[PDB]
Amino acid sequence: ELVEVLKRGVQQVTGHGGLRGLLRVFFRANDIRIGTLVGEDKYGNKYYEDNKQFFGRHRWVIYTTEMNGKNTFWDVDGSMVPPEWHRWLHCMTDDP
Amino acid sequence: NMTLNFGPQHPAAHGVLRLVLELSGEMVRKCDPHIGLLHRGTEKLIEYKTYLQALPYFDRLDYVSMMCNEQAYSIAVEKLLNIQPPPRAQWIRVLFGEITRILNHIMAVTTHALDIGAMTPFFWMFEEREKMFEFYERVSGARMHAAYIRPGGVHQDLPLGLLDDIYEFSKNFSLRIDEVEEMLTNNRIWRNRTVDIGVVTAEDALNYGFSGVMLRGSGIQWDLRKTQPYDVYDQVEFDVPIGSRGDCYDRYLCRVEEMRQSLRIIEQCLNKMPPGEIKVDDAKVSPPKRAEMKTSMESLIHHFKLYTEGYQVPPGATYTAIEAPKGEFGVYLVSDGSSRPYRCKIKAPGFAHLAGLDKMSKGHMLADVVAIIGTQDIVFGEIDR
Amino acid sequence: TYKYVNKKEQESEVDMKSATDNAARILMWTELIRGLGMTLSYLFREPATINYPFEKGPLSPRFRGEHALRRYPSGEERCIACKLCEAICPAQAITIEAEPRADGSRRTTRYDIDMTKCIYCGFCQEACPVDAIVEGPNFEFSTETHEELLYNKEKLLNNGDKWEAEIAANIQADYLYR
Amino acid sequence: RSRAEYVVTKLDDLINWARRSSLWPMTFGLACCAVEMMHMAAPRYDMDRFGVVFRASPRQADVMIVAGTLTNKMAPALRKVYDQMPEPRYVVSMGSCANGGGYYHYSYSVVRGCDRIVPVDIYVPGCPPTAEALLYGILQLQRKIKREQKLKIWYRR
Amino acid sequence: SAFLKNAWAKEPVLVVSFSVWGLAIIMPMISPYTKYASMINKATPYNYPVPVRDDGNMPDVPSHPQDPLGPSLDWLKNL
Amino acid sequence: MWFEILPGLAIMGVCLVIPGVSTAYIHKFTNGGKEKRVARVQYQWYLMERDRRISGVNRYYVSKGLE
Amino acid sequence: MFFINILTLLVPILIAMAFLTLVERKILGYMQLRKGPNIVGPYGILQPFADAMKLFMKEPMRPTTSMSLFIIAPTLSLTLALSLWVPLPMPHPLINLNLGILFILATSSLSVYSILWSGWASNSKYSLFGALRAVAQTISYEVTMAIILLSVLLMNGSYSLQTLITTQEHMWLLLPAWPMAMMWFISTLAETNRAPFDLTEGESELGFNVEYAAGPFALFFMAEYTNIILMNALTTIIFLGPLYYINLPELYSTNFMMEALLLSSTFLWIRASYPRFRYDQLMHLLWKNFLPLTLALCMWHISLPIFTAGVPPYM
Amino acid sequence: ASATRVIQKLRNWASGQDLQAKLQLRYQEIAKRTQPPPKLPVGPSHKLSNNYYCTR
Amino acid sequence: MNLYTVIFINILLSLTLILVAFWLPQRLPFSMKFFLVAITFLLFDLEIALLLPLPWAIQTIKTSTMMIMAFILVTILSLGLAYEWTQKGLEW
Ligand code: SF4
Ligand code: SF4
Repeated sequence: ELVEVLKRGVQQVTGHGGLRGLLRVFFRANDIRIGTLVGEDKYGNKYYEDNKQFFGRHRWVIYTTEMNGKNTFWDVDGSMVPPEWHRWLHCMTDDP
Repeated sequence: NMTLNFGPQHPAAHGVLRLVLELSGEMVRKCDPHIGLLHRGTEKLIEYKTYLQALPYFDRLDYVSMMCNEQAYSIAVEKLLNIQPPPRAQWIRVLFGEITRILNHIMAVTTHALDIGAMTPFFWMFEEREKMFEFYERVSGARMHAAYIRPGGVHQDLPLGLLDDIYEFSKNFSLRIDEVEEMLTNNRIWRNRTVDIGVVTAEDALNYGFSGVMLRGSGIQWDLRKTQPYDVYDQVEFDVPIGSRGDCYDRYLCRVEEMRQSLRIIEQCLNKMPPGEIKVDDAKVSPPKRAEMKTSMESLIHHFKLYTEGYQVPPGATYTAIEAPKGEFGVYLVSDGSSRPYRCKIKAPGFAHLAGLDKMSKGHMLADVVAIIGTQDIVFGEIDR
Repeated sequence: TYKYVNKKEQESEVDMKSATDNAARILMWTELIRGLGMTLSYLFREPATINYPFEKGPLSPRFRGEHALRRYPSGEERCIACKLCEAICPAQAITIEAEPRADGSRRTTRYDIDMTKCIYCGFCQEACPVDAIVEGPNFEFSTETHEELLYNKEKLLNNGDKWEAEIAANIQADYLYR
Repeated sequence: RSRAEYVVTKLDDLINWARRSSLWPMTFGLACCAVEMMHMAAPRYDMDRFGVVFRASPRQADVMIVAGTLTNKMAPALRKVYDQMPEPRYVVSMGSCANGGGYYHYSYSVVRGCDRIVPVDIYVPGCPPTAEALLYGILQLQRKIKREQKLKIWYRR
Repeated sequence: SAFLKNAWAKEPVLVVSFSVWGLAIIMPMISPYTKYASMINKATPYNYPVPVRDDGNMPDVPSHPQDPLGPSLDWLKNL
Repeated sequence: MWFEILPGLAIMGVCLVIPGVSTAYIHKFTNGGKEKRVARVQYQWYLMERDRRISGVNRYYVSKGLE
Repeated sequence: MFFINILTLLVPILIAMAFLTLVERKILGYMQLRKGPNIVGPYGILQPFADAMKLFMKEPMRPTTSMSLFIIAPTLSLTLALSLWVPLPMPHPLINLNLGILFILATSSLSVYSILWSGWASNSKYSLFGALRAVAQTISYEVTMAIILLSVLLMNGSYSLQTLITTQEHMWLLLPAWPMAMMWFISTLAETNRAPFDLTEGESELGFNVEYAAGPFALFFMAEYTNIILMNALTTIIFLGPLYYINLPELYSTNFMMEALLLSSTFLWIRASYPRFRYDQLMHLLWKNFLPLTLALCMWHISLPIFTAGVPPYM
Repeated sequence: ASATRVIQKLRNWASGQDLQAKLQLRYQEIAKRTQPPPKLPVGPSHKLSNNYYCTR
Repeated sequence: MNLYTVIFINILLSLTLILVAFWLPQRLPFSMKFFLVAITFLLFDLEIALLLPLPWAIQTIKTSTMMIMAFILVTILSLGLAYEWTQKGLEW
């Protein structure tokens, strides 16, 4: 029971790389959740999908560190996602 | 009775309402609502636009009931042309007509509570609303302000798969209405602030032209959808939720009951929607399919003329009224033989309801006025037009 | 068919048991406690919100979003300046003036969509015979200055080139319907 | 690092972060764009998460979202409410009705833009500008608020 | 009586309100302990008990606190 | 999920126990390991004062049978 | 030392006061199907500090006014609320006062002025009315609030809050006197102008914050929330008596921590769950529904002691 | 969903309803995107005969 | 003194805030009902006073007189309330 939830929690925390990775995700994406990388675009954005979660949150993008020169560590904006991968993120097309 | 000019204080909102009032302490002596803070010219602008380019104005007239309004202009333009929409389109309009009623009632009941002070019902049902918007978007392209119901039927057939989802949602929405209930229908406190506030007699409601739940709440039985059927609302079976001891609480109960009855109408529409076309086949009134206009000369000519010039409705005038979620929404569309209308007075269920604010909120406290603006579902777009 | 809401069918005469049940309802706020239970229940439900930058609310192919002008695969801009996109625009947003290009082809010297004037009806998407003007998927084009929102042919053509891959996929999915 | 310049860059970074993290939105709820934000306040796209509170009285209000047409009868008011907001204040114009006249541009009763009445910081486009689209616009205000360097300008002034 | 009934079901606070008013106006009158309050509080010794001279004409007064004479609070004990 | 509300509650709680443990150990330090005498009524202040005079100046120091 | 004991008992409460707003903006959230503020900082822990810095930096508009009330009032609200934590007997109190509950009742009563002064100080006739609502209700609810305590005291024997730790060594005073707990809880909801009874800041503008922005807004603001805790804490000493062991004083404070947080959670839960009462609906409750119940149950608490030979031991 | 049974039981009870059966959040029940291509039906008036407009 | 020390810190903390707050940034509303309430309030507030010594008076040796007195006070005021209800008072 409760142990299971704690267990999956550990998986999540330990999942995003070392503590460095967790902090990278914890502080800029504000979500420690692990999914399956569905691809990495040439800009650097990494896209993931967790079909187990609800429709709203089964597909997420972890934006890059630098796009077109600008640092995007903290100043992440949606448009960073490339037009090709925009529809996958918005569920316009179910195909990566 | 020190005029307080309340309402530019964003206190009941529903738009921007300067309800100049004279209050002896906390009692309201007279309410003179001011209007036109949202007049925008919708009636004059339409005279300078063609029939199809005036369709988007109707969605904006009262945009919480985005489509139901479009159906009223549609019907009106179809009558003037003596054209009727194809069978599938009719069911669609009733399908999205009802979905829209729910959307309006979720707005009216939850926004009513937010002004009263209950805030959790709004978040509970705005999530359901959201899910509905998505139907609009996947059918029209826009979350709200679709332009889907056009004067000759719907614009494009439903996506391949929508019906199934308008089912999953409907299959569950009930529980969501049930929840709101366990929070407000019997709250020991909702009742007090709502019960016996703004009672309107039956004779007075007809006299001031209320024509909506406001009449139905007073016990007058009138649903233009049963009395004068439009589209295929005749082929469905629903129960009008009439009320007694008409007051803010009773009418509310009526709006929760039409949310319930609309799920009964939606179910049917999903169960019995016919195979067919979604727009009249008269290229004269409905634009030709894009494969046809790109391969057949008569279709291009009809596409070019329809988009550039227009329907060219035969000269005449009609007042067609539907049962928009707020109440009777009617368009009096006078039309010369030209492709652009001559007049289009929009009857707004709301111009009449506000007027009643004075005869409803008499000897009432400041908080009572807030409750009554809620029980009239005033969307300043329709009133101001 | 009608239905009475809030109409008491009959006068149940008070029975002590009934009275107690009622009095208890007023004295020990029983129904108020009922309402608290409902909210405690959701507190335990999963929240429906989405990380906005990381996750995006789903939009299907017909979403109108932001205007773009497409080009043929060869590289010839699709618009042939028939100018009925201007005719059917409800808001008077699109302004088009044209002249025969040197090639001899018909093309628009100036195509200006005033997005602040545009009400995103999507009729222009509908009206175009060559389907040169399309409602592109992007909805995030908020701009610091009003002038940026006014769009000339070069911005729209550039918008078209950037989003052509998704626009083509979206039109591919919905053309049978139209 | 050690330099009166570095201390003045870091401290505004602090002042900018506070204003950026907590923007209380004052929503002139004109027309329908107010609904497309009531959807932002709602659960699919919470705004509070981002520190933007659901509703604050004008006096307490860092941003003003002008949703809907600004008629020539509400203009004299918008300016009043903008003028009565606390100094640090920002305006976000939502809707083609507000940023420009939109449908109703040529009307005799509609101001062709709120920019004519109140200085506008971010213009969010779309007839019902989508709710993410407003959320992107509010996030763009946060990017504009991060870039501001008021303390640096006072130091080298 | 009938109103009483509805009163029990409508405006059911006053009923309870008055009922208590009375029950507090009765229990004191009829109770096996009411008397103790004036005693238990009387007994509680707050001010020093000054001793009287021994004229030797008093058998009632105990010559020593622990003597078998004088007042007792065994009533307080085992109360 | 609700557990995210916990971080905030924890910080509140830790910040509501500090005060009760703090006041109740800055007393047992200043008063020599013995709870600060509560002098509700004069008698107690007298006894307390008497204690001061009995030893050092502070009442907490407490002389015993060996004095 | 005593100074250190003033930092503790103040800062700790101020830091906790900040974390209540956060646990309010998240518990209300999850109840309404939304995460609440988690993006600033980790899980929103830095969120309370963020808005504090924004509020102080914004222009204290000082909107045209009577100036020394636009400044004195906010200060009184924070001063009285933080002051009332001075005698709370978390385990040992800080300043043990023989007539402690009268101190708490009197200090609360003084806060009604801040509402009156702020309402007069703004120059909006609207505000003048809004303050009236709060000032009137405050004194009104104060009348049952005080009588409910007098019933308690008579079963405690003294006005000192420290005595109740010895009165409640075997059973909470909820078991007995539960009927008043409820009536103390509802009155605690009114006196902190929380939801069910939050007419102030109501339709006026959804009263005495109308003209208050930035630093003044914050101080009352802080005051309200500290009160929100204090009154809940008084419920957790007077009616829910945390277990006290003389050998280890902190399990008293540990349980005081647990009960205070849960009852503080309850008024958060009440707010989201109920619509706000009407102005007269609110006074109708106190003068009609509660005051007759309280005055009669007050007499029952002068009788229960005597005929049950249970007169409480003074001291 | 994805809720430990106990939380679900508390949920169902506090609400008084089997909220699990009808969850608001959508999970793999919503119509998949890229539903198959649609061949829509052509209505009347597309006959190539006896279709004179004057008669319609 | 100990209280004085605490209180002045309390005012100092608040005056500090307002000062920084102002330094870091660099006609006839009358209803007898309202007056009537205030009055009633004191009539009740005074009574609260005559009822406050009851904790010390519980220990009074008399007891009978104590309760006889206290019950009379509570009853006569409540009747005052009763007439307030009966009259338009308390009916706003
Ligand atoms: S319609 Fe299509 S092609 Fe004709 S002008 Fe407008 S855009 Fe260019
Ligand atoms: S912009 Fe489009 S949506 Fe926003 S108000 Fe004007 S019309 Fe309504």
